[PDB]
Amino acid sequence: KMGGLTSEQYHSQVVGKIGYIARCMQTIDPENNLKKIREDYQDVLIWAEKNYRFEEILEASKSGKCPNDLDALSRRSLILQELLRLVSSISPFKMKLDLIESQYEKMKQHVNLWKSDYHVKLNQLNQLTDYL
Amino acid sequence: FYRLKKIQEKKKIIKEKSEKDLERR
Amino acid sequence: NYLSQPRLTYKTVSGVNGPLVILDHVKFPRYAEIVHLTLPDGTKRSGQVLEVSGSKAVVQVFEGTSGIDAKKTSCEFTGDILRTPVSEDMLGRVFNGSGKPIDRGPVVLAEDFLDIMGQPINPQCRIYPEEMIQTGISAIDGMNSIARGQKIPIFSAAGLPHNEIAAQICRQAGLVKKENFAIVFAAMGVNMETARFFKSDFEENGSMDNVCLFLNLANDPTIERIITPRLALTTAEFLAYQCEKHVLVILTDMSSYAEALREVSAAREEVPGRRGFPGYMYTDLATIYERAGRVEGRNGSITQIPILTMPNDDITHPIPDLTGYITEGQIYVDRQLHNRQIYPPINVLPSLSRLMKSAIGEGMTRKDHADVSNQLYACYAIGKDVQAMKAVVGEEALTSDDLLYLEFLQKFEKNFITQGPYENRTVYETLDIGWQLLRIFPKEMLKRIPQSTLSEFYPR
Amino acid sequence: NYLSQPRLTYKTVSGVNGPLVILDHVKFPRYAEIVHLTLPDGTKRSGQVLEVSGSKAVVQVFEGTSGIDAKKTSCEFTGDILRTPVSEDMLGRVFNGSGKPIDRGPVVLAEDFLDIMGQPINPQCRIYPEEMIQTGISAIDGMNSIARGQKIPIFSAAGLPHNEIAAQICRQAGLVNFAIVFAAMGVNMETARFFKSDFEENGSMDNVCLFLNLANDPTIERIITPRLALTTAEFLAYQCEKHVLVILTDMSSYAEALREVSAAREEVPGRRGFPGYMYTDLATIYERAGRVEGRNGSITQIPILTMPNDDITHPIPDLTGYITEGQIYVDRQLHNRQIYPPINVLPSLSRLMKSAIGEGMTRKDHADVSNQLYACYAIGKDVQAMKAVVGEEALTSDDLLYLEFLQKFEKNFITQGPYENRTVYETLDIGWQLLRIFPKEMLKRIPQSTLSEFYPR
Amino acid sequence: FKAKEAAALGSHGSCSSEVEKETQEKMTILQNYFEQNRDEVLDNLLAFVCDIRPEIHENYRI
Amino acid sequence: KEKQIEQQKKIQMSNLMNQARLKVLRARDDLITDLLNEAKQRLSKVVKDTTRYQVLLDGLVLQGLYQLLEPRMIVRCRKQDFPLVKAAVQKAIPMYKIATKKDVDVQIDLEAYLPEDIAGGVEIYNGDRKIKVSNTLESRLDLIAQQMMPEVRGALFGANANRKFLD
Amino acid sequence: STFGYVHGVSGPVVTACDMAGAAMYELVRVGHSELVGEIIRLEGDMATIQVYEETSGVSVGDPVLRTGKPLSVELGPGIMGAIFDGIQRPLSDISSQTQSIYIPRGVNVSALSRDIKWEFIPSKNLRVGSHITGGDIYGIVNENSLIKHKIMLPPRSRGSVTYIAPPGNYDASDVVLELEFEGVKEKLSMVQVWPVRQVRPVTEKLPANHPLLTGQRVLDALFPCVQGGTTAIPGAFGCGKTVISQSLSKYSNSDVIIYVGCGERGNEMSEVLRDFPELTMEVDGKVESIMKRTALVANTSNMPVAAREASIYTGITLSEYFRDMGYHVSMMADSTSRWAEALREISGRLAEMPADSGYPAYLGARLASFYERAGRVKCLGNPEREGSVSIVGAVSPPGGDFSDPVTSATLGIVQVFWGLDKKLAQRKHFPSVNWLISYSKYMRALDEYYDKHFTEFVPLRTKAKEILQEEEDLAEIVQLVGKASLAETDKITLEVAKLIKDDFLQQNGYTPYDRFCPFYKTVGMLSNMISFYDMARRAVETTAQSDNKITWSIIREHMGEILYKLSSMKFKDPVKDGEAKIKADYAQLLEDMQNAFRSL
Ligand SMILES: Nc1ncnc2c1ncn2[C@@H]1O[C@H](COP(=O)(O)OP(=O)(O)O)[C@@H](O)[C@H]1O
Ligand SMILES: [Mg+2]
Repeated sequence: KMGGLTSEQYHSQVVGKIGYIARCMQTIDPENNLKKIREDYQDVLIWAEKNYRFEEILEASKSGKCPNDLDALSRRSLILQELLRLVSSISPFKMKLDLIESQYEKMKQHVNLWKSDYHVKLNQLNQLTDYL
Repeated sequence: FYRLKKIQEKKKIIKEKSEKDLERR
Repeated sequence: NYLSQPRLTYKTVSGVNGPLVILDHVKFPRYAEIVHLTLPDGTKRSGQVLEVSGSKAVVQVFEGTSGIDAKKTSCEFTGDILRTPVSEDMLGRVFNGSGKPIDRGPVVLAEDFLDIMGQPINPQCRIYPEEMIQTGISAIDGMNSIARGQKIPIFSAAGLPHNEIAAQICRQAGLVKKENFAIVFAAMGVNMETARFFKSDFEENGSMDNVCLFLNLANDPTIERIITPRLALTTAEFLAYQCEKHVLVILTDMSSYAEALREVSAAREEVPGRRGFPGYMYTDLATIYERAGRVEGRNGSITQIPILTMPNDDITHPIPDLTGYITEGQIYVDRQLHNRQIYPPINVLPSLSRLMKSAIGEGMTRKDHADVSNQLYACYAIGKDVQAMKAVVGEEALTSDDLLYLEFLQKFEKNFITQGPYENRTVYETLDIGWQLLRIFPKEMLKRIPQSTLSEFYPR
Repeated sequence: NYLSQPRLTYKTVSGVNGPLVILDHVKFPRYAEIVHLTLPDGTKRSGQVLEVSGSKAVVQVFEGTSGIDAKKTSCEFTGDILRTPVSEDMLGRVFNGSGKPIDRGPVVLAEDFLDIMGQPINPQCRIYPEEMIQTGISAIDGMNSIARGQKIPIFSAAGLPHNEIAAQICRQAGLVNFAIVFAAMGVNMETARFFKSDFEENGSMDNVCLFLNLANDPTIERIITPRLALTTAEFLAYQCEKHVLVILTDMSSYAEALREVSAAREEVPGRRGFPGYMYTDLATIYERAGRVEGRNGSITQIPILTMPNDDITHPIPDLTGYITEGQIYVDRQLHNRQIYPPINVLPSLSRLMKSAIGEGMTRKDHADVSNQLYACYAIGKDVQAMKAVVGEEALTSDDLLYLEFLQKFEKNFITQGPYENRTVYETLDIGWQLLRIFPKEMLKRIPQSTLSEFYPR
Repeated sequence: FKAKEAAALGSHGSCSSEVEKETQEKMTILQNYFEQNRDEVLDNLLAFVCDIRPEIHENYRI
Repeated sequence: KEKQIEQQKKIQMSNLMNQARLKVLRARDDLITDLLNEAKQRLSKVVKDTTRYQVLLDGLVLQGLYQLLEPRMIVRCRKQDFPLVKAAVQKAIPMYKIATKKDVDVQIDLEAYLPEDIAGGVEIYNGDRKIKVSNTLESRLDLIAQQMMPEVRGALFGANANRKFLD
Repeated sequence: STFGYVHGVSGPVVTACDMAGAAMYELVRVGHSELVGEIIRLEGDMATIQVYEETSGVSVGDPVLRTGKPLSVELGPGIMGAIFDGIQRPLSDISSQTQSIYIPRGVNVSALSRDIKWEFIPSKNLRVGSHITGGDIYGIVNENSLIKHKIMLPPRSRGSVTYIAPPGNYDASDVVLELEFEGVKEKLSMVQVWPVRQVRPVTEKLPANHPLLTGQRVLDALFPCVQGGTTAIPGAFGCGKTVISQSLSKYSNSDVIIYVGCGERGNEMSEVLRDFPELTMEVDGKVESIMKRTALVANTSNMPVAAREASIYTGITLSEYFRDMGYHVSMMADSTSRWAEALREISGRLAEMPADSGYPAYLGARLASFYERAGRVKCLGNPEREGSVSIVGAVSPPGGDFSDPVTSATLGIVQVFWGLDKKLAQRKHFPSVNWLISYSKYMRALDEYYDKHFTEFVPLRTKAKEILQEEEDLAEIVQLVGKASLAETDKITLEVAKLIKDDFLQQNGYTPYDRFCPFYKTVGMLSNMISFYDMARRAVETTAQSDNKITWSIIREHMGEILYKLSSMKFKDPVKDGEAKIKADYAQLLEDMQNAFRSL
């Protein structure tokens, strides 16, 4: 038992978050413009982008070579998701890179981002956008 | 009373199995 | 001195029934031996031999019997009884009811292997406990005072705050001052909210490096509860009697332990005791509760605080009834006080400590402690007898003396028993709050107190 | 297709014990099969296979095991479960509790043979019951209103006038005809004569079917008697599209016969020694009622209970109240006072009343009147209990209003007499004549719109 | 408020470095004592593994 | 508000020290795992020294037979080792008859073999295969090593200074 | 072997032989009609089987088809708006195929229809070579206008995507994903399958912080529940256990409702199927029927007794599957006593040794592990969502006695207890909740919610519990002594407790103004009743020392219109009247009573 999970489930969910963080990073910034964020995520973005296989990053997770704390990966993963929601909610318009890095840093410093009024304001934009 | 019966039955079954084993021996 | 001989593996399962697997063709079967079962999908389970007869052996399976089959499931007999690994490195770790890690740490690298049943300590080699623990709670430290090495359970019921009482004792307990505890904590059948509450409080108190947790939750298998208290107490005996620590042991529902014993005894078709429980349940609970105290020439101790939930609030039920015949008193938590929002809801009348008589008094605490304790108890008993009369006859029938007892009873519940979850009263604060309530009466009514104690302490 | 292979007959009886006979060397035994026994004196009996294992079959004999032996007793196995012959020619007939005629008529020609157990109706195919039956009795129609397709038993006790209530309902019931299926378990000859007389006297007997088991008839017939009746009701309602009213007399005798059978099998006891499965058994009787989608018939059930020592918490009324859509409660204290019908509203219920009443159903006030009569009767009963401690001199003027309402309600609303037949509208206007005893500000269940329209009259 | 939050974060960030330094000291001490003793331990393990000595169960009767 | 800063600080300090204990505990476990990997490698050299491997395999066969005690037994081996186990069985049978005072039939399984990945040793089965005894070198190494754990702790990392009594 | 044979039959229990390889809790099919049952004991080559269909007419030597699988549920689009039996057969498709009013024994119909086409949209960012793990949402189905049905990777499935279906219309049998892990391919459709006796995994379980709103004034004010909570409703017959369960199912803040009716009436499942399609919630200024968010599991009191257990596990497995989409689900169990009663018959026919009242010794562990499946969670898989299941279980203690083994085990587990009273039900006092015995453990978790949204409320809740507890202490004296000795503050306390008991704690669920009570109406009503109490108590307590002084009888004669207005607050209708109109009226009552006390 690791967390609430079997060890096989736990290490499979670690491979899943390393994969999902890569898909988020590629869709917030298709161009490598976002240098400070790509440095803060470098530990997980080293395993993606390179040619690799699910069973190899699973062995690296079991061996402790990649990041393998699901609590740290959940926190890291949510900050890109809540950034990507802002960037995707604001569809035709675009934010300045200085403002994007400011929103990221203001999110990263938050105690529990899921409770934030940032999360609520994005729920309200998605509620308006989903209707339209 | 219901729990003290059923013990009597399970004991009777054990005796009958033991008697059948003594008929096998 | 090792078992260097190969393990026999059998595919000779002959029946599966409730928690039990039955094997035949077993070679010289051993009572209480451990068995490892491998199911056809490659899952592994563990179990213990409950009965042997010729080539036949009966195994209880700790993780249950679902998916077991009589043809492909195989059992490896380990040649030995259940010995747990032990070490001092077990402090600051979290384990399940089988003693397997759940903190994402490694398995225990043993300092020794100990039989989970322990070894009988000679009655000649025990030391009588007399060091008072100040728990910080006035209803305990004043009137049900606890000696280091005692066993004293919390008797409670469904919906009552017994977990808050136990956690407050873990925060506040220490010796009386005119050393600190290692904590071993066993959960049998608790909900996730209870497991989170205790674990979070040890993290927030900052003391999580001096506690060992064994957790079996209400979704974990019932048959692990048979061994969970025994893993906790085998860990406490290593820490106390080899590493010379002072250990406080918490066993958080002995009612769920007793229910798991009834599952196995019913499945074995044994002659029932009262309420369907095993006829050997006194002897079984005694092998858990008597694993406490102090020993000659070793500077360590084990104190036990079991916790019970009484079904239908009934103290005459087998679980609390047998427990009172083994433990040195009880602390009773009352729905009547809880419905009035008194906290702690401790009812001092059915509560007892059997070791306080020698842990209190001059040089131990203070010379008045026994006299205040007796007089407060007597007044509260008389106050309940007055209150039960008044509820029929109405207040106009009462004497001035009856109104003194009725005032004392209200003041005693508001000031002495009510306390709050982080307030830490000393014995001396507790005893002086006691005198401020005994001040409700003239000296002629304080008949349990000798005239020297009245003369010295009443006029202050 | 037919069972066209022969029937096997066995002299292989291997044990006899209580109501049970055990046979061995039986060829492929069938669970719940029917067996015919011929005794050494040539008497015929029938039983049902209650357990099978290998070549052994355990059969329970409906008429009992006295005079059966191992050597000479001969058992014929039918190849099938218990099925009853059914036709509309069963209306205007009398049968005993095993379905055999007792009217000097012939045996039934079957339009079909039906399994006595029936089959559970799919909850998606059920139609919710909503058409109010007017019984003509104010305590039922105004405060426990009955919908066509309901289960609503009479909870009574020994010596109370519950047969007279059931006969008055059979006589007076209509909507705001019924075919009647009547079952008796363990009744005396006076009770059998009363119902038969009442049906013949009201000229109604061409539309009635009677299954009778008396206090001197076999006790295991009682467990098939109500299942023969309900199988007949299902043909009439769901194949011939009739509206059927089903009366089951002493479910207390059924439940005691069930306890007698289950005790003889050494099965798990529930409360007061009743079978551990009695709820599930009674549910197979009471759930055989209601309406279905696309068919124009219905079954309404009115079972009758005797509560032992008048105790509603006894297992029989207790497990019945968990299954049925309410109850009508007959009270010894009203009967001792010579009120009739002795119906006490407070322990009584109708679960289907809530949506069988109101605008276009009955009258718009009906729910508000009913709930305010419940509130005033309950407070009047609490004043009557209080006045026994403190005496009349301690009562306030408000207490004397509830105590006047209590006395007028039992004389005017509840008391009625055995052939008086009131409309719902008469019942509701008697209701308002009693509610106006109070100022409108005391009528706190009723909204101002209902008060302002109906109270000034 | 903000000064107390910054003081908590500065204290925490300081303690995290010392906790890692002490961890690296402890892990170094384990790696030293392991490599100093590995050979003597393996030479005992294989001396147990390779020395079989067959036996019948003592409850066996001819 | 203010107490949440104290709670966050306390919890974070508790989490830091917990994670630091788990690092040093995993460090021991990984070093112990490396030693057991080296023991498996060291045993593979004893297997390739076929003069010693016969002396081991003579013992591995006879020790399996003395655990089973059946009238008829089936021996399963790694395919490379067949001539060595056939010699071992031929030595085992007369020792078995002398020690047990009862007859035996022993057959090497020619139809199925232990995998070529196995370091060495045998398995022995009852004549219906519903009982077996496993006597591979990985089975011995594990069975021995787990019982040695208090002694490999004491040798690799030293005795606990706090443990005043062993009884 | 693939078949055993029936060796013997006794009620719902069958023994079979030639079953030697069969595992504990496999499904089997028994007889020539192929009745479903589950293996419950093993001995030699024999198996004992618990059958989920009636065994009447089954013969010795009949076949017993051995299936390599436990009891499981099909999970996918087509669950919302459906009704199923306890083993997940769809009762509307059974009606459509048979053209008859009955369920045939041994009937098979696929649980989710394979003929219906569903609009599937793949999740944009997934491409060939994407790494994916169990619980990952890979597309969405537009199941209806109220529920979007997320399609997600099965737990215990993982790999690299080799195919992903384009936007389109698909059958439940069409492959929508392919992936590989060990170099072996897996192919997936919109339907997965899960064992009902196994808990569906989660990333983490969370503390429950947000209320579950019932629309009752009692319950929502006095005895709260939470999203992720556990509740029991014990009572005698006819107390309201069904009406509370249906009202909470109609009007609450949950996203999805699962309703299980095991061992209860067929007319009540018919009632929900009549009532819920006609009843609408409002979304984007548009109405939607509450049946679009609802699923029913039926096994009525005359259906097979062993299928009551199947209903319970089916219902919570359907509930966990929607929790895993990031929904808040409520599961109703319309009586847990009926499942305990099924455990007892099977235990009796297996000839086991009983615990209390004949129930099996494992009963408490069955209940405790069922209620542990509730909670608030972080889901598995990577869109980083949260969801919950709340469980509300009715209990039917025989004779109304709460010392019942099922009630007594249940109250050892659940965090909320709504104890119903037959003496309230006989007065037509509904909901019949006994406010002296009932409790909630969640009242501290909800502190931060009320301290943000309803900052006046916790003081009013506290005063109301004290007035009701003071009246209970007075009433025992009043019954023996005859009321005349009371102080004027005690006569006030009795009258205001009577006002609360009659006009706050009481609702008719079958009338338009009290069908549902909003929390603004609830806090507003309690505020005015507690305000009148504090003013009446102040007027008496201030003047009682003077030669001329106020009494409750003076207040009654001076304020009969305000007392009548206070009793009439309940009649205001939350959809005929506005929120603004109701709050303005309750503010006007406060001015009217303040002007009356100024006149004293
Ligand atoms: N809140 C309510 N409002 C109005 N009537 C109610 C209410 N609760 C219960 N009832 C009435 O009481 C009957 C019994 O309720 P029900 O839920 O079926 O009882 P239970 O399940 O406890 O046996 C209902 O059919 C209805 O007539
Ligand atoms: Mg109900």
